Amino acid sequence: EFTRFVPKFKVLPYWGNPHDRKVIRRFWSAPFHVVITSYQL
Amino acid sequence: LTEEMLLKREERARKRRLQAARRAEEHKN
Repeated sequence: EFTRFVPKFKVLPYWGNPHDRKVIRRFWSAPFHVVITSYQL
Repeated sequence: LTEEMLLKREERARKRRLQAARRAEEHKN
């Protein structure tokens, strides 16, 4: 829905494997307009 | 003498961001 309404914003997913979330975690080392997350993480 | 150290600096400076961004573009779909 971030893509459908106004796609301009820099959106980060944050789900799945430790390796995949680690790859994204290092991006926020601003161009991170939202991160999409869940409470267990 | 520093140029051989500088060419190593610029190629790794692009390779760093390149691989991370390439993985980002493969990931998000």
